[PDB]
Amino acid sequence: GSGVGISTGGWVGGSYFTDSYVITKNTRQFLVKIQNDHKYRTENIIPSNAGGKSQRCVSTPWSYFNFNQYSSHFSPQDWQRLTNEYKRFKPRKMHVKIYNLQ
Amino acid sequence: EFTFDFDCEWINNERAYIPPGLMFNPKVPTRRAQYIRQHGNTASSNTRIQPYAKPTSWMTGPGLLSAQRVGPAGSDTASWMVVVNPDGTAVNSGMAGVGSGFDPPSGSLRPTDLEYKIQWYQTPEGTNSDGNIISNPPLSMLRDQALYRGNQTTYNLCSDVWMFPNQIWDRYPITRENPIWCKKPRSDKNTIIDPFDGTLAM
Amino acid sequence: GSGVGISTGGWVGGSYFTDSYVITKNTRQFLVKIQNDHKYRTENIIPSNAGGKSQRCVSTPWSYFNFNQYSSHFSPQDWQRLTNEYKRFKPRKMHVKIYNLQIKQILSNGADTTYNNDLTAGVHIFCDGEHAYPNATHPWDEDVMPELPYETWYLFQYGYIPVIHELAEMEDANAVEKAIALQIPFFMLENSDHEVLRTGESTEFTFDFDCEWINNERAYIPPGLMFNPKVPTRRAQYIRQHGNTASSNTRIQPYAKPTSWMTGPGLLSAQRVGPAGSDTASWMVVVNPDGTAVNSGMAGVGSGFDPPSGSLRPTDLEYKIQWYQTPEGTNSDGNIISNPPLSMLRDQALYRGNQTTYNLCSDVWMFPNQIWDRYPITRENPIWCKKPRSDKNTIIDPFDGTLAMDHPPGTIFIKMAKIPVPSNNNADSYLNIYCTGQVSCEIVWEVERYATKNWRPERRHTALGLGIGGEENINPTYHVDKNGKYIQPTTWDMCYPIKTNINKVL
Amino acid sequence: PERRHTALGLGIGGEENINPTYHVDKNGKYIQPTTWDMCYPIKTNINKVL
Amino acid sequence: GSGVGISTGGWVGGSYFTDSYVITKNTRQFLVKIQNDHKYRTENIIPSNAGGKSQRCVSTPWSYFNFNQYSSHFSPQDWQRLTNEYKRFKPRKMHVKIYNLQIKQILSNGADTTYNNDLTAGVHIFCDGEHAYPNATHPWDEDVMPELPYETWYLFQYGYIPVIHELAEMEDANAVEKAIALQIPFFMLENSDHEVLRTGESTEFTFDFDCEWINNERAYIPPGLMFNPKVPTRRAQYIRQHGNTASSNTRIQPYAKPTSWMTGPGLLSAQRVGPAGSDTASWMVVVNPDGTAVNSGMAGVGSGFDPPSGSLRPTDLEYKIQWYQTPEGTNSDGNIISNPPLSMLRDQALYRGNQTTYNLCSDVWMFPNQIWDRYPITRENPIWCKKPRSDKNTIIDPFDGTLAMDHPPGTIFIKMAKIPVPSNNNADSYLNIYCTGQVSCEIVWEVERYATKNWRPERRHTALGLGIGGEENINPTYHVDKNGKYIQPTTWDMCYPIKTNINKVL
Amino acid sequence: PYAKPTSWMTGPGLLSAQRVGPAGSDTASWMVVVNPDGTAVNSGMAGVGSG
Repeated sequence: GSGVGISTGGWVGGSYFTDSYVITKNTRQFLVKIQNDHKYRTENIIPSNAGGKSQRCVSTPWSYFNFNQYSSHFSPQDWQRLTNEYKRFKPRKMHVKIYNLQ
Repeated sequence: EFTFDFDCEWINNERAYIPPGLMFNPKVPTRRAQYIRQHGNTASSNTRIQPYAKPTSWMTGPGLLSAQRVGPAGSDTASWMVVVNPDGTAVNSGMAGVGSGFDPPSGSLRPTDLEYKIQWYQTPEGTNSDGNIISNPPLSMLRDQALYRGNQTTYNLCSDVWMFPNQIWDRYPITRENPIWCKKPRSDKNTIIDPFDGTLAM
Repeated sequence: GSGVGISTGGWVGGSYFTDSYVITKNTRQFLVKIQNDHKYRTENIIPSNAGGKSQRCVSTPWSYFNFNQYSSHFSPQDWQRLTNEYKRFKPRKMHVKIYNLQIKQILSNGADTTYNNDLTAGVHIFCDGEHAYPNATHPWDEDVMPELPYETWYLFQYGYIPVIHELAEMEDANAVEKAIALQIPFFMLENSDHEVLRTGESTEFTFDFDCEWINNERAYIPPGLMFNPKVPTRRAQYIRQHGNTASSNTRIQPYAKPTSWMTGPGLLSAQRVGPAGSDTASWMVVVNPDGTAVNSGMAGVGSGFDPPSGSLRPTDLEYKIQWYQTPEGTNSDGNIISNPPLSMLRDQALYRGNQTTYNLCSDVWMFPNQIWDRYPITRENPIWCKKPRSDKNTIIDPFDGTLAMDHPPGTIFIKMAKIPVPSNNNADSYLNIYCTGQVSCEIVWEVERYATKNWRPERRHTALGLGIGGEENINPTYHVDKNGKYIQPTTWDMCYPIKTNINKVL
Repeated sequence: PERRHTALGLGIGGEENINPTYHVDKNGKYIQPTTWDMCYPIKTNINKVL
Repeated sequence: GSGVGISTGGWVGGSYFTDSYVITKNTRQFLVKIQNDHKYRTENIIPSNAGGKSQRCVSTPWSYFNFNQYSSHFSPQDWQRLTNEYKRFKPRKMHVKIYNLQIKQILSNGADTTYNNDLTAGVHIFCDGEHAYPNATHPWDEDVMPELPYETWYLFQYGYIPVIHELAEMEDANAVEKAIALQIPFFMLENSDHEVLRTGESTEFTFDFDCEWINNERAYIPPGLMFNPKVPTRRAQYIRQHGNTASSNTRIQPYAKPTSWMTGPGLLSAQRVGPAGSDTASWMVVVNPDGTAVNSGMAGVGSGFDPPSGSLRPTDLEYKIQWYQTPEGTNSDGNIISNPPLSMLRDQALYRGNQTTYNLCSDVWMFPNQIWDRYPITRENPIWCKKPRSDKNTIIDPFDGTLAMDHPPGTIFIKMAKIPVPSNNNADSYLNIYCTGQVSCEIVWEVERYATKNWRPERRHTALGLGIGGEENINPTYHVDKNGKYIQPTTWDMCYPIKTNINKVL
Repeated sequence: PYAKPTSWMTGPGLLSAQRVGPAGSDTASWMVVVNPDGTAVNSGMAGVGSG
């Protein structure tokens, strides 16, 4: 069953360490609001006393998720254990869910 | 739901206890010889290289120490400015208008000044010297490097070490507050991809 | 059957040539003795008038075999045939045996010394193929296997540099040098498993090379010179106005065609420094973390990069590889200096047009479309070097012509077993013993024949380029004199360099 | 022994300066690391033989 | 094949870590010599100014191997990794080999001494796994296997105490001491079967531990402090009238909640006694049957109980375990003193309310609902002890942190075979011989990884806590100096204690 | 925010030099020569080199 009164997921969290791999799990509550009055605009950024530097950007009515940083995926406990017990690491697979929308 | 499969290069946390040039037996003699040119009154000599000094085939990694940051804090302030300026354009501003600062320039060379070190603020409310974290030497023997150019009397640091054969260095030591990856831009040609902030370019 | 009166092997020797491969076989008699009083010690090497240079090393009670050099695996006959008949070669498989071991007790009764057999004594043998310990060998060391098969081969004590000494020593209580010191590693080879052999036992080791070829190829022209001089080009050139000379835009001449290929890298800018006792090199590669005391010169924290030249022609003798042919060589007596192979990829220069003349730029860094040949190696060169483990590196081309490898042939370590003797107060006193034995090395070398459409004859290595030497100066190079002394080559061409003979069409 | 990252390298912070790094203070504010070593860099610990 | 010229084993070494278990491998070179002139003797030890203390022992012509200590099985690297990465460990299986034996004759012709081989000589080897004889080993003895693999390992003579000396000696003709003396047992190890080995022979021994875990766990709070301070309690408290202060009956405050858990046992009441030469301990455990003469002090009939403290925090240095790190340590030079692990189960006290203040009660006996942690053990601790056979006992928790067992690893006894020589009158004269050999010990250690929901980083053992030492004071702990001397840890934290690192939620 | 440091850099190239000599020569800002040691080489670098 699914509907208004049924939740679409649950909270995941914590890390799991093995010899070959580590799994980090993180859940956040996010907020999305109307950006830019629902329209695309191309505006100039002209700073004062910037050494002549200027940018032109297109502002969209869109926002985005950014997962790029280690602090967000590792607790200080997990980072300590990672850098103390392992000689190398790389990311392998990433899975993202968006659910329980209001 | 979304899935993504990384195809990546490893991130190594490894300390080098000695440099690559220091690996040899100090007590074994070498058959290499060295010629020292006549310097002033000191006579010319041709002699066997000492056992405790053995010439190395490995060299300092690249980095640019020559330049300095420019202008007020509100500008794009970097020792090295990467510009794209086609011929014929008006370009009435400074080079920061047509260009993007290349920071940090240092590479594996030890930063001479604080201008060359990666530093960030730990919270969005950080300002000035309150709340900033400055990179320090990991005390790995691949991470702080210099070339000195013999002038026949002393040695002098050469600030610009370009890419050269047989260079060996370690990638930037990354803390928990570093970004994990970066976007490698699409282009015909590129050199070895080693972002100086330690991110994995993909 | 096996026991005291049964030999564990036999003498192998000689070379075998085919089209695809060459097999060299060599056997030596070696001697192992007690090193360092059976103990590990960490001592300082502080030279006088060394320019502040100092080392700290850990001396182990271990000695090792070093097979790295060509002279040890090839006779001058075999090296000549190799470099005359083959356009490239690399090592493929290496097999080492240690056998026919004799452990003897040394009895000193006085000025006289006698030698008995300890039949129950044993010898420790360890091969490090994983490179778990510090590497024992460095290119151009005196510690290599002997060239002539009938000389005794005396192994050298093993030792390593645990730290940069200048950064470890703690002066006026430096906090970062304190941290460097606390991290200084310490390696005992007893920390692993190894064989212990008595006189009837033997051991064997195999290693498979994965290598890049060593090419002996002469370029008769540079890469920029390949084009037809009589065909016109459609390229145009603009010459800026210089003084009174007017500006011109004109078609490039057919005999001068611009090239897309460029001089290889090299650093000619610097000069050697300081007295001979220092580390004297035009370029010094240092590691000096921030905060350290470093009261000496840069030679203390750094290692000299020699030769700097690369494929650029050496401007001075300081930039040329030179060695001594015997351990007794000193000054200019017995030294061999590299010379140009007369290949057109090996002597290179960039000149920078100033709008009037051209001027040599000494520092040629790495640049796109650079093309060069690797250093021409003689029979007296080391074969390989250890490529250090690191995140990033550029193109690996050691300027001494060695083959850099992540996993070279593992070093075989050998040690006399400590035989302690009783004492009233337990004290360190041991039985004085040594081992002599036979060690064989068979390397399989993969080779390739050459074929050419060249009409004319090509340069080859001949015995008529050799010199005369010895006691009475009646005997030639690579021969023995009246006293049994082996006449050494006195010039670089007498060592038969590669890339002097077989032409290639670029 | 080799260098490892320990909590004894962390600092004290917060409102009353009784609480350590990576913890919350009286007001619920999270105490941030004030130095680069408190961020536990890689390549500071595990030795390698070149 | 086997014989004089064939070795019976090889050198094993190093550690291997997994999630479930760790394997340590160690090999030593040992020396066995003739002890006690090949005879059993019963001698008195009567010290001067010893407080009347005296022992009687039987010295055997036997020596033994002692494997009991952690430093001998773990390198400082391996111990660090053990205590950083694992929350508990125990020994599982132990395997011992004795091999590569060399028996040599000692020839003294004068000031000089020479050594030959006796190939037909042999060595006696006996393992007592049934504990049929008196135990050879005691915790904290100098007789343990060496720490560094390349040191010679000199075995110690075996001997045992047959009786309490003060109760055996018969003075003014005591009838009950007469009966104690007639019952004094006498043990010869020749009373059983054992192997005799020549130089080509070897032996092996296995032992399976059945043990309780050794936990390295830090308690961040005491067991009495676990509750919610903001939740009110329904418990009430009555305070008696004290002087002018009126009596009150009131609800217990939410931040103070009474605990059902109590301080572990320990005895702080007493003090050490007498000169250093005596048996000096705050608590003396004596056995003195009725009727005995006992003319000395209680140290003569008794054994000191040290440390008394238990989990109670030591009030004075007298109550702390301290040892010397080398056999050459004396006075305050080279001694290491235990420190608090900063676990909240290890430093405990009871205070007795007198209705005005609280006062420490020094003697905390065993009581229901007591909870404490076992003594934090460093790498320099003995691993196990012998639990004596008895009808009844209380909870077995040796205050030095050793694992008490009914059947520890059996002691391996070793002896030189007596080779008698002829004489005109039959007299006791023998051939002077000794044996050196190699002994390996492989212990399998069962381990367990930790997992935590703690957010923050936890304490770990780092090399940055180590000190600098040696001849020139440039070298760190656990390293060798200029002279080959091994730099010892100077503090208790440098020995990496357990229960300092990994937190646990009570 | 409008100036963010980049990890990417200008490609290689050599702008330093200038062309040399009359149009009939090999005229290029950079001359790539091969000149072994001992040779006579009485001309300019264009004789032993390619632009």
